Amino acid sequence: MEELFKKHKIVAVLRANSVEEAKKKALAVFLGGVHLIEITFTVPDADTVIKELSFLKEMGAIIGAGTVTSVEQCRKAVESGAEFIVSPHLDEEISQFCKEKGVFYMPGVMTPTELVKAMKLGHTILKLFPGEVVGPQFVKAMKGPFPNVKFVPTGGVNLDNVCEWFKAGVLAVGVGSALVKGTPVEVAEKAKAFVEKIRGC
Amino acid sequence: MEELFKKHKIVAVLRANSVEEAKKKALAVFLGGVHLIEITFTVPDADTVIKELSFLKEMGAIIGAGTVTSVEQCRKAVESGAEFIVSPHLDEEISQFCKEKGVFYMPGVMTPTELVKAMKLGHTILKLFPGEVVGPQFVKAMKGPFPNVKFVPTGGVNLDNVCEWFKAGVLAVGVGSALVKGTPVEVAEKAKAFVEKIRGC
Amino acid sequence: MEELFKKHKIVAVLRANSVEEAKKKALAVFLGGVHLIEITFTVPDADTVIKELSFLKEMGAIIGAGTVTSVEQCRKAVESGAEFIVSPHLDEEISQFCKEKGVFYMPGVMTPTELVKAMKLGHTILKLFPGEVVGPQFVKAMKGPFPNVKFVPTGGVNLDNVCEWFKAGVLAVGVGSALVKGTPVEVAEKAKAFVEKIRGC
Amino acid sequence: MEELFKKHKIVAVLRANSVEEAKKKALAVFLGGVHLIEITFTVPDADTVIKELSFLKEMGAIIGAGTVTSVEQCRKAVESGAEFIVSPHLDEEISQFCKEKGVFYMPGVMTPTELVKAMKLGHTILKLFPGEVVGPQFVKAMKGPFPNVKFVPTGGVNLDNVCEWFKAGVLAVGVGSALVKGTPVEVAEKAKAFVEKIRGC
Repeated sequence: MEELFKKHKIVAVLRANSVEEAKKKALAVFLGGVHLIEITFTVPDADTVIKELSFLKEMGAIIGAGTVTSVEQCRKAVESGAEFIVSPHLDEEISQFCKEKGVFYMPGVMTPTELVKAMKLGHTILKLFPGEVVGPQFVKAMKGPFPNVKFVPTGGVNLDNVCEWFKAGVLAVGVGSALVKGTPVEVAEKAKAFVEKIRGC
Repeated sequence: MEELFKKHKIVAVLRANSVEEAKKKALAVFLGGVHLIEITFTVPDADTVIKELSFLKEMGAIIGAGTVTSVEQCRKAVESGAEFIVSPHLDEEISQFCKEKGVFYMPGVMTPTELVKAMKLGHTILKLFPGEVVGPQFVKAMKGPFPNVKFVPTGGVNLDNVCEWFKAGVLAVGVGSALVKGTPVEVAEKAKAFVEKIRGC
Repeated sequence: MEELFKKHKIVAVLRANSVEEAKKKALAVFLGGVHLIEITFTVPDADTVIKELSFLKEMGAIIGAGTVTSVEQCRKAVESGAEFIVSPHLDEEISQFCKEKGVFYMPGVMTPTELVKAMKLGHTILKLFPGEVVGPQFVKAMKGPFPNVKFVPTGGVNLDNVCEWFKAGVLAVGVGSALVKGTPVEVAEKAKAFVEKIRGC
Repeated sequence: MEELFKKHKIVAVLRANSVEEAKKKALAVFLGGVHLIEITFTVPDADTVIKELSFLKEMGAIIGAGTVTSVEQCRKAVESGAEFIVSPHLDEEISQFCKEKGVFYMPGVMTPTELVKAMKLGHTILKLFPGEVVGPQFVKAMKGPFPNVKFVPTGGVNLDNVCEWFKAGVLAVGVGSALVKGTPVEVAEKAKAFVEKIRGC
């Protein structure tokens, strides 16, 4: 919550077509050292997944919602104990709800107009969605006008350019394809590799 | 109309400085196998071109307007028999008019905020304008959050990356520079080459 | 003011952490041939810098504000004699104020929706912020639908791609990193090199 | 003023045929590290140049008159804010005026008789005009009889013999040809080179 991102520096975008696979991959990413977990609403019955994955919170894993394009999804997420509200949106009706309920909300911005709209809405952290399209040059160029804004470029991140994002000055990263593809053992091994690589640079 | 795009898979962006050249290039692209035709309003007297090019509709060619940045252009297009309303806009006043009149309207979106605004407005198909700037990675990255959205990346498409767009999962493509540059014989030959290349992959 | 850009073809983005360094770098860029100067509000006491740098106006140097994300910054800039109001914004409340006070205002746009919104607001010149992310292909692709729009791609410009922007058809360029980094002698030498390179192509 | 010479160790003899060129070369020499500036009255409207170049005083540049062969030029210089009165003269009517008004006055002496006349007039600092004709041997030979006299040999100084003057024991140097010839960028570069060379030895 503007402090755990600087420590863990990793957010997991788990996208599964089944509930059991989603749980087995959340366990896999956690055992790899990925403490922060984000549950995409594209997973069938994401609210059920979040509610029944509450056992992982005690061991030091922070789980939250993802891709919240409606206020009903936001309410189902907050009522399920989710500690993040992540959307590709810049919804004014969801940010206000999150501020009223005191839950963390990071919006997805791709243009300076969206950036300044979110800044005026009260948010400092932002989601750089997409990440590969804008590239590492976006954060470097935007550091000037708004040095206080911290970016989490989820999407299009792998072992090749994971260190470039942190060199450019991003607070944390979000991996959804490289981290959450393959068998649970492979997923855990790749999460451990990502954590070690980020700790190296 | 959400069905012919899956079949023809090609939309022609005809940009001519004269009416006669526009007609001669529309005939050229049709004879190359390009059934779907889109008339840009930048052409002088585009409404006249659309009205007088009605003979091509009988032989199996679907013609429509392009670059409709005003509601007066939309009304002139629909009154001229145009079956498409294509804009780089995300105009709320034009989408509502098209829904009221029951004509197809595909908006141009470049950011996730525009994408979700168009989705909430009622549109599933979208125009990826520009295409070369975003690149083939945009559709691949965006397939996750919104799998139902189908993209038509008009702009910056040639024989080199025409198959990459379809591999990434785009419904159709829009070519305006490679297809509609040169003599009418060359234009027809390039349209045939594009059709054959797309049929190959 | 839609005429001096075609002549000077260079705008200097001066970003300094101190007032004296800002003045010493504005003098350096001017002596390099950079007549147009833009003062970023990120510099501490930018209004004081603009007010006390009025001696440079007599010798043929046009100075203006930059990164104006509020109307109070706009009023402080216009009251300080600044001849430009430059923002990464597309603020409707700042454009109207500039039109009322008759001062030049160039907004920053990155998407076609922002482009058409600014065009409908009454602006023809635009700031292509960021520049390196969009690349030289953006202006070439966008020349079609809106040939009347003139672009000033500030950001991500160096000696390697300075001629490519002008070949693509941009009215002027804005350099803030290559031009305004180093000692004042080095800054003046690099400004002279930029001016000579642009005059060459 | 008998203290800043020991620190800056450089005086700039700016000789320009136009006011704007004089200002552009004063800025160039300042940006090269030449804090002390001397304006020759041979420049057309030298009083106007001195009066309108008052903005440079705030940033740490000390400007003064030069070649003051009349008391009217002295009064125009002091009324214009000039902090030096430099003449090839040994005028008794100008030294008395400078003493009465409390402004610094360094006379130009070439012979021991002129040296002792100036010493009896009350001046310790002296201008060794010309410098190349007398050579570095003059100061070395004259150090004996009058060790308290400090010399500023303006004229005939370049990078070849700049260190020889300081080795011989001169307080400061005055460069008018090597420093103030060429483009403003070249002038600033040569001023920086002179400053670095003097700091080296």
